[PDB]
Amino acid sequence: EKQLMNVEPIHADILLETYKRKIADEGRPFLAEFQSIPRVFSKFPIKEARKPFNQNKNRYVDILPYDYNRVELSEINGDAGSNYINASYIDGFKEPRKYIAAQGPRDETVDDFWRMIWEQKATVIVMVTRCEEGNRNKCAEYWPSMEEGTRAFGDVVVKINQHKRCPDYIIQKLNIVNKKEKATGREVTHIQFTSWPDHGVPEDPHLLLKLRRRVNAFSNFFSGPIVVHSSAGVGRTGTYIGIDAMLEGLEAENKVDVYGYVVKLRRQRCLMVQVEAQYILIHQALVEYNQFGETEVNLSELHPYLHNMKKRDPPSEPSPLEAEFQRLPSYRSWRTQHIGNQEENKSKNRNSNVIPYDYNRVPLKSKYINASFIMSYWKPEVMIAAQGPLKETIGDFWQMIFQRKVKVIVMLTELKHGDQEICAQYWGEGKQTYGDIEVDLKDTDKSSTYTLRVFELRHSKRKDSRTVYQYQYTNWSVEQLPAEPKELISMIQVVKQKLPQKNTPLLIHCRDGSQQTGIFCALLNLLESAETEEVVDIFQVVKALRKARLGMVSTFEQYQFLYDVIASTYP
Amino acid sequence: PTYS
Repeated sequence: EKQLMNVEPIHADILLETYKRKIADEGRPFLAEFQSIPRVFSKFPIKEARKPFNQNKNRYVDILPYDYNRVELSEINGDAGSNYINASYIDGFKEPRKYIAAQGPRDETVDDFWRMIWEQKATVIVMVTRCEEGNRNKCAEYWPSMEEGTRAFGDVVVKINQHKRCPDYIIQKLNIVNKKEKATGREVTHIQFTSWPDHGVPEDPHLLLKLRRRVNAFSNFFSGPIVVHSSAGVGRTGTYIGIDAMLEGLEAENKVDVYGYVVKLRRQRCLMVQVEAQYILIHQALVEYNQFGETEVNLSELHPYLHNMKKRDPPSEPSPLEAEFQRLPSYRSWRTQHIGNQEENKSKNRNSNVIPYDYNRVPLKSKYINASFIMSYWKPEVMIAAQGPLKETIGDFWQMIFQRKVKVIVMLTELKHGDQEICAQYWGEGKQTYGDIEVDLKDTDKSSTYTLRVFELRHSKRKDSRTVYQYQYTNWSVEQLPAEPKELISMIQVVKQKLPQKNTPLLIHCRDGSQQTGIFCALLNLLESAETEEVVDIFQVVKALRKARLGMVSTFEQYQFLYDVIASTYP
Repeated sequence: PTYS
């Protein structure tokens, strides 16, 4: 030990604010709290990691395993130092040696990596990194492409059975077996998180509360250690363990000694949590989870779940669902919105207090247009949530759908309510023209549900005609909600099937582009993970929208509606 | 090499 500090272990309640003050003024409290924890601990000898026959086995000499808790390999007689591998056993909130902090194997080390997985009887590998970063290699690829099917590393034969590529991580299902040994194949689970930058942090803390949700779910048929590794086996990896461990700690004592725990970590493995940001990440991780909890229902249980989520027993009280919706932290004046509020540009907003955040408004190649970028399930795919153009922007509207190369447009409104215009009419029967571009409606197909108009677009630079589809859902007043939902869904079938997957292809609008457009965007995203995972986190999906535009799902009616349709369209 |  040395002289660090004595930080008071945060209790649930005060966590939210403790956090708030701890971060104030570029979070210098945190900075020091973190700057006090030593890189390494000089007492714990490190004499094996430094031997010569073992120096090619490391990736960076900056990070070396302590001698006392270093993971050892079966000594292969003859081969000098054939017991060393860069990896350290890590203790959890309780379970001692719950994890194994491993440095990403080197090509010169792949074999020794799979040997450690066989010997320690691990059945869960948590890879938090990418093999390549900055045209610099961070981790050798130690597994068979789904295509080569099987590959043996030394005596360890690894056969892949599944490769499920999700938005942030890819989950593989491997089967290993030692072949110079009658023992039988074991079921290995390998998650790879790809939305986590070396030396840095992910886009949102929920992404971490996410893979933690996933790993704590996998089978560990052998009570073996959990292999967590990145490039050096200290940064992102140690950070992960931070969240995981400290989250058990919360669910148990309702307090968390992050500072303490990280020290315990820098005591088991050199410079674990390596960044003030990663340090703060663990906290936000905790704050966020404690704050909103776990809101991700699986398709298996969606129906039963919701039902009770709706029952609000003492009727004198709200429902569990309502509870949730009320937890949804609307991001009021969340970020800068100056642009949309400039003099001349104030007359370009159908709805005054529905201005895109300066942080994502759509640049009008700048120039001002009241539409903003909305995140898509598959990142980085993106949608454009705009408002019904104004007869005084009917032009700019088209210039946007061109520059941004919009393929399909979705109109959720009518053209007006008797007198009151709910939208302009950016399209005519003729060959309408606006600025450097001219539209030309080619087909107008109406159905009892929605009506589809095919446009052909061009600018004086002819022989480029870009066909643009517009779908117009009628059945949906800013009063009621989708009258016949089942068809609002089909509306989405055709829409998604007219978009070419993985280049902004889509654009969705309505009066203000938040009112109904919110429910739409929310559905597209929930429908996607609903297909690619069978898991649905309506809360977070909505929490993201609110974070992008003032307006999305603002009423419980709408909120509860997401649950209804997601549920009813999956018995 | 070096991790920093």
